[PDB]
Amino acid sequence: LNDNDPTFRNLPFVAEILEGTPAGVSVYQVVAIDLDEGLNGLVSYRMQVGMPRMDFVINSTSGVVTTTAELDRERIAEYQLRVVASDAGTPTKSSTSTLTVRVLD
Ligand SMILES: [Ca+2]
Repeated sequence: LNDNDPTFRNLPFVAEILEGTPAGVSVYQVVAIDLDEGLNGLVSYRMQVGMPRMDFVINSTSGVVTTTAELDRERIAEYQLRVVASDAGTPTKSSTSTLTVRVLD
């Protein structure tokens, strides 16, 4: 059955990114691994907050994180992006860790 929750290999992480970094920049690629077999160890990625106006998206397959707007320290200085890594197990197992982004002046 579904023994193992996915385990993050590269979260938590604090990224510093220069303000003026435009929309459409892939800033990171999250990796979580699941020891379980087949469907029980196929990992998918989402943000914890379903909020549709975030300045970052994560691709559910690749775990690639991309800007959706120009970063501006005067607008948001720090993002704590909670990433959920889930397996496709019949009971779904998941882990959450934070990609923190600090916008440098
Ligand atoms: Ca699993």
